[PDB]
Amino acid sequence: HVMSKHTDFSSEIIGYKAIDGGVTRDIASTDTCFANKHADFDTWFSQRGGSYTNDKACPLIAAVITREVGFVVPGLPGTILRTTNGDFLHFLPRVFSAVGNICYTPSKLIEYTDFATSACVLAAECTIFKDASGKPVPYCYDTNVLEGSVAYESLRPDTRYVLMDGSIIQFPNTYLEGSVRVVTTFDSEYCRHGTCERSEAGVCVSTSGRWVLNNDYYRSLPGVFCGVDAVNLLTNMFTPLIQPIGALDISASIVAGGIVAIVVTCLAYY
Amino acid sequence: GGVTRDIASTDTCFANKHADFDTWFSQRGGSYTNDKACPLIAAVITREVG
Amino acid sequence: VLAAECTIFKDASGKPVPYCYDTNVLEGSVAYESLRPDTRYVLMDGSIIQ
Amino acid sequence: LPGVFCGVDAVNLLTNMFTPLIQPIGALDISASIVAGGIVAIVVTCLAYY
Amino acid sequence: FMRFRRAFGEYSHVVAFNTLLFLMSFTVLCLTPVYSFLPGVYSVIYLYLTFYLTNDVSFLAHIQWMVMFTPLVPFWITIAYIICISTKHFYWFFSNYLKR
Amino acid sequence: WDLTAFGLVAEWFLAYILFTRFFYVLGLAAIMQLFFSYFAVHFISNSWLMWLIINLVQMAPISAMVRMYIFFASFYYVWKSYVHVVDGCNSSTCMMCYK
Amino acid sequence: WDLTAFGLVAEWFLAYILFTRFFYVLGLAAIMQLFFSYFAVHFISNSWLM
Repeated sequence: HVMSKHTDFSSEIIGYKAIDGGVTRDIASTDTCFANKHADFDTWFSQRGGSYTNDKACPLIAAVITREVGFVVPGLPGTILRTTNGDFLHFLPRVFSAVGNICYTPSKLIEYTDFATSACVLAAECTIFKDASGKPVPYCYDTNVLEGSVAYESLRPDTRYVLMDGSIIQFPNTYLEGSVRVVTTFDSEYCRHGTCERSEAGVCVSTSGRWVLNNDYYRSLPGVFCGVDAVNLLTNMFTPLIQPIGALDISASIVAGGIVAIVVTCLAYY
Repeated sequence: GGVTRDIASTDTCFANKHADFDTWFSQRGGSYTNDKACPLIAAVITREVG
Repeated sequence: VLAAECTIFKDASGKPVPYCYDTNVLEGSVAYESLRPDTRYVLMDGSIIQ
Repeated sequence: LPGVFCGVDAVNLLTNMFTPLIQPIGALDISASIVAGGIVAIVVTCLAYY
Repeated sequence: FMRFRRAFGEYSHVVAFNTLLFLMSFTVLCLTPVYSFLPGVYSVIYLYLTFYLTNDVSFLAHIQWMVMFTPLVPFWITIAYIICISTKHFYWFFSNYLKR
Repeated sequence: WDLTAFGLVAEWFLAYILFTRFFYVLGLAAIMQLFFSYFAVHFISNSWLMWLIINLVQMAPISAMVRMYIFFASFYYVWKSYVHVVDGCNSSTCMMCYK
Repeated sequence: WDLTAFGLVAEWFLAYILFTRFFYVLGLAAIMQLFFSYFAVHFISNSWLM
């Protein structure tokens, strides 16, 4: 099969977004290959001076549309529509004019610029999990999308959840969400979409909505504070004000101090 | 050993019967392996059952 | 970042296309202002400016 | 180089402006009298008055 | 101690405190690599304690502290130390050559 | 990775290279501190002086004390070398013989 | 390039002509310089000889 170009619903489209690794991301001007189904995207990319080669092993192109088009498939971002000729299409519906890359936290919706450094947990409206009996069970943010689905807000932290494809999700408990976040962790590893990480128990505070876990890697990152105890956080955040920047504190310079003492001791006797 | 006792996160094996115990024990940061030789589990219910 | 008032670039098809700060000084040219940032451009000798 | 400031974001750049202030003394130009002037006034006020 | 006082004349008092402070600073520097809290709080305590000494040993103590602890202390601690040392002369200079 | 143990071993080796008469007391203190960690509670009862002595012995930071002995021995060896090179000695008990 | 690389090799070769007992110190230092360039930047804090 060879992909074809279609121009249906062109007047309802404001822009285009790329889907890479199952997660929507912004389009760079230097990207070289895409999977495309629209002829207008050629003009959209030529106006910015870009060129590309079409291949199936490259991120797909999806268009932001102001009209409800297609239906919802669990585990896939946006909506999927099949043309009269059998070709599939992808679109990004919206409710308000503020449109961007949108991902789903277990309780709230937050827009992001990059998946790697955001609070994203899931990127699909509906997700399906394997129950205790080994059978698939549907879940959705809104239960009206599919009958029998369970709301995302009913989920709880520190509980192991397995999707029907074998993936594992584990997110820690939080007490504040938004521009500033505070998190609590146990002595166990936590995993999210595509990445799992090991962390120790404690509490962390972040000045940004970036993903934070209690380990040395996130500890070294700027704007992140962590502590082994509730009160130890203040000591940790106040330590750098008197502690030097690094390991420049070489103790070999005490020879000069010892020389002054030896010199004065000899001089007094003489 | 025929005696009921409190539960702590240090223990590592139990004989689980109730399904919700798997979710309750995870919230305390503990992990366990199911073996019938380890002490059993009981649930507190207000309703008169059994 | 620009060496001269008028320059010449290569389009996506490889044809040479003249550019300058002002279009009025050279008929058929395209102003520098249309050049979007964070975009790769190439000249006659393969020089790259972004 | 002097006069150049950098950071990950707007907030991080604002914090990195004070990085030389927690640096050893022998790591700055002779024109470091600016930081001395900015330190001594704050210190003397905050102590002597308050 | 009597034998020590037999020699060194009048300067035994200056020598004793100079040796004791050097030994204390050497111990603090030896405990530095594990306990990172020491360089700041110990310097602050030393600055506080140096007031209860005679000027003859105070000058030596200041010289030793500036020679030894300078390369491993934040800049603001040093500037505060300098301001606190030099206020007693800044007052005199301002009174005698600037004040009204 | 962690290499604190390797650094401690290297510091101990360098201390052993700089052998002096005062290395034996440091070794005795270190071995006593290691020994008191295992038994400890078996023979500590009453006699608050004994408890104070045990607490003082256990809390000694030998690992942070070896580096001070290093500096103390370095100056002594430098002084001995300076005396030997320029001035000499008459005592035959010195180990300067075999050179 | 020739002039930018042959000079260092010539200097290294000439260094062996003026042989001395301290040549091994420089030989070990050369290995140390390259070793902690593709490795190291690790091994955390503590100790001072290393």
